[PDB]
Amino acid sequence: FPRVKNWEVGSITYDTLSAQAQQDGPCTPRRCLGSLVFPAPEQLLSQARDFINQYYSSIKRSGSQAHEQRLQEVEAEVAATGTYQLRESELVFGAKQAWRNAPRCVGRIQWGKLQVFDARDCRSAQEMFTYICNHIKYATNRGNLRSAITVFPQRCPGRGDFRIWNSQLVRYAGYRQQDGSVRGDPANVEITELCIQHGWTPGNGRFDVLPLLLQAPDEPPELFLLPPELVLEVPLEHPTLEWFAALGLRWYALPAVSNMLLEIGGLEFPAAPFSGWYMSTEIGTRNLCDPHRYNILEDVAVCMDLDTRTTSSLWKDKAAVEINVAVLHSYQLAKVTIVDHHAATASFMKHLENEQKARGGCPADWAWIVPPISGSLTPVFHQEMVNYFLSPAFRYQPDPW
Amino acid sequence: KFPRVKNWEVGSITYDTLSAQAQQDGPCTPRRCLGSLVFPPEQLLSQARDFINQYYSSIKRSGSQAHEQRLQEVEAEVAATGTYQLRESELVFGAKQAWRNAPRCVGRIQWGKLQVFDARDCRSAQEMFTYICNHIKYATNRGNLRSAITVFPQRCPGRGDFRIWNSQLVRYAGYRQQDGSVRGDPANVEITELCIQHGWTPGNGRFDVLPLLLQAPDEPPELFLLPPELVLEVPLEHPTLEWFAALGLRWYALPAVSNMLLEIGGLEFPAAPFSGWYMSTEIGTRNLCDPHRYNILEDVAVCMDLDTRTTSSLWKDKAAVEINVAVLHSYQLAKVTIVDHHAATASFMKHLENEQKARGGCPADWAWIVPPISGSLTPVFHQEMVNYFLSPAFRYQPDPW
Ligand code: HEM
Ligand code: HEM
Ligand SMILES: Nc1cccc(CCCCNCc2cccc(OCc3ccc4ccc(N)nc4c3)c2)n1
Ligand SMILES: Nc1cccc(CCCCNCc2cccc(OCc3ccc4ccc(N)nc4c3)c2)n1
Ligand SMILES: [Cl-]
Ligand SMILES: [Cl-]
Ligand SMILES: [Gd]
Ligand SMILES: [Gd]
Ligand SMILES: [Gd]
Ligand SMILES: [Zn+2]
Repeated sequence: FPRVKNWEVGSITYDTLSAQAQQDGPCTPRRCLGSLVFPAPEQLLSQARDFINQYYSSIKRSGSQAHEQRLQEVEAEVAATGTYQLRESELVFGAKQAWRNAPRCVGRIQWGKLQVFDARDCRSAQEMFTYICNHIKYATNRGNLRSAITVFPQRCPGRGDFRIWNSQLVRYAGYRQQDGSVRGDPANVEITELCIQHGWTPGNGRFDVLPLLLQAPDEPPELFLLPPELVLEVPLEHPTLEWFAALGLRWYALPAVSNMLLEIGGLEFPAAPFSGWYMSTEIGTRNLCDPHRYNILEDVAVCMDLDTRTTSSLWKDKAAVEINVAVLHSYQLAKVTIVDHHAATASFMKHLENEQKARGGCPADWAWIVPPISGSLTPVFHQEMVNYFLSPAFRYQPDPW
Repeated sequence: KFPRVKNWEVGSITYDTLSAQAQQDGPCTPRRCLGSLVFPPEQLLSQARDFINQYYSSIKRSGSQAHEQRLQEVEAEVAATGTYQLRESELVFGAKQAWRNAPRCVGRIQWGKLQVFDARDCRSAQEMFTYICNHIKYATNRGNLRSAITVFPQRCPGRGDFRIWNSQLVRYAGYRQQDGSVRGDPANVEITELCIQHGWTPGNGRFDVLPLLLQAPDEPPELFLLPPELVLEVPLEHPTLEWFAALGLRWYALPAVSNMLLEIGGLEFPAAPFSGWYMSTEIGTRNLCDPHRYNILEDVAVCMDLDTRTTSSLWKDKAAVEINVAVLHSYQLAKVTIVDHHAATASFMKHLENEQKARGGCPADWAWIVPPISGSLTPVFHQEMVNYFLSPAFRYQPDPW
């Protein structure tokens, strides 16, 4: 059992939960690949068995009446149909566990508070769009955001998958410019080109909300525009740099990842978008300051009258800090939920202690948990972590085009 | 079997073929990644043959003349004595490779410029002290720092080791109190207590340079006071915050690690202090601002009149950036070599590119290469890395008690 030290305090724990790691990661004794972004009924049966055991553990009913019945029921259904169906309560438990198990998520202190929308009856792309609009409306909640996931029908033989082609429900377009540059968000150039290819009339702003490409089984994707009043946005201003408003920057309230696969007990849900609320560094540091994103850092530093000709003035650090200040200030001003990296990392430390007592460990990806500014100022920097894969899980999947 | 390595800022892809050469096994398995953890008779000929092979290919002399000749004398030396002596060029070459191979060092663009002092004929704590004093004065060079390593005698059976008991050549004292808490450097507390326990006269202050505890083979260690004119220190002040200097903060010029074990061609040098020059975040961010180190972040924020009542004011980030500004400013004002984390990381990217051409890859520890402030503002944040152990190497080693 790996020993895990906290260097700020001297605390030591052992991660016995990693021993239960089923699926394997990319590291070996030869070489660590931890920093890489992207690392048969009988095997269906073992994953289902393990999940049913997890569920009956959670309802304090392991080895009971209901428990063995469900095990036999699932087996019989796998033998008879090649697959099986989750009960509603098992689905809710599985979606929360998938969040709880996600090693790159710093917000997991919230894992138990997740609104699960059961869309497993969804029949079409048009119904899919309706469900998604209701997810966005519920989750946004006029700025008082609520964690939620909508679960569309599982993958099954004989039918194609439900897929949301967009990587998030709200994304800004990225238009390859006249002179080779990108207007808008360069992360979204491909999906922008897919929307235009599918009949979307593009805009030419920097913050144009993209339409949804929604794929029903064995159907080409269909284009659906989000009603503007559903997509809550926050104009960015700075509490003391009044010229900051003139940059014309905005961001959207609702982070809703829509391209990941949800796995529960061997069943796969290729379409199960989930949403929380932002941590300010995601917007202020990554989305706005990455050289390959909006890349505003030099423009801000220049307007701040910093000396950008030498790196040792720390003009980059100073401009990034104020961009994060602006993000927090603007979201608070707009009354839209947001958490800063200090509050977020501190609550993740409480999560780790909770999980050590609950399960004997917690899978965590240090490189993703530690925030992208002010790393060692947060408590998670000084916390060793063990990364491993537990199921139920959220997993990357290939793009459907 | 050749790990694909992507840079996410630029889109570029490489393959680490060097990873195939990994000798010692890391802590990672396919079921769990332990990359974030700080600390995870004729087999001598195997690592000796291998090292001699490296040396001769590096001078473009594989399979010719002195190579086979030198292959035989090491064979003869081990058959006749159970070990062997390195030629001076090999000791030099091996020292540079251990540096080049250190996966946690962001300064390795400098690896080819290293001054190697050969103390293999050393034999007494008094003899070491003069060596360590040559080094320090050579390395410091009146503030124009030069990289350097002194190699004390290798380890042999039947005889105790040369060991430097301090973790660095320069360390500030840490004194416990009538109430537990520490005046000075909390990280050194323990060696401070050993130094006193061997007859040192403890000062009272927050920046008392500790004496050296030098251990000759099979002897208790002797205390050695360093000449105060030999230990170059930098009083910390801030370009525009005139009160910063009044906080009385200082740091020393020479970072010289003195507790690691140099391994070359199966040979083990438990006393081999190496020194470079500081990256400003090592002092400004970790040494001064870690909660378990000098922990000055709050004192600076009070002086800056910052709103320390709410985390979302980012007062910690603001205070931290100014402390790093102070470090860079003070070191430059004193003309003591220092490198900021932007310059340092940009040079490492250049090092990765060189190493890709030269050896086909580079073992790199993402968690230690990315700086502790402004992580994603530096290019190494967006660079995938492969971590693995190559030899020659610097390795951690137990404390000699
Ligand atoms: C409630 C507030 C939440 C916060 C503050 C939060 C925060 C974060 C952050 C900062 C990341 C890293 C993103 C990046 O750097 O690219 C992340 C990743 C992730 N989060 Fe959370 N999250 C929240 C809610 C949720 C919910 C509700 C779910 C699912 C039910 C979830 C699942 C995940 C997953 C799967 C990842 C990994 C994404 C990837 O690998 O690309 N999070 N989260
Ligand atoms: C010349 C300028 C140099 C710079 C700017 C530099 C910078 C750094 C930094 C920032 C670290 C991270 C340590 C930490 O975060 O506590 C590090 C680690 C390390 N450096 Fe370098 N270094 C330099 C020279 C050298 C030299 C000359 C050697 C050996 C010959 C060396 C070998 C190492 C090793 C082995 C580590 C890992 C130490 C550990 O794990 O504690 N470095 N360096
Ligand atoms: N509030 C909330 C609530 C719910 C969910 C989320 C997460 C938003 C997730 C968006 N997923 C974007 C993404 C995916 C893959 C790679 C990305 O960038 C590449 C990259 C390269 C190197 C890295 C090194 C360290 C590190 N930590 N990240 C890296 C990312 C972005 N947020
Ligand atoms: N200029 C230069 C030049 C040459 C050499 C150096 C290195 C200075 C070494 C001082 N240090 C050594 C050390 C050893 C072990 C632990 C340490 O700290 C604890 C800790 C815990 C978690 C971490 C997670 C990530 C990360 N990056 N570091 C961590 C450090 C320090 N410097
Ligand atoms: Cl985002
Ligand atoms: Cl240091
Ligand atoms: Gd102003
Ligand atoms: Gd402008
Ligand atoms: Gd004042
Ligand atoms: Zn690993």
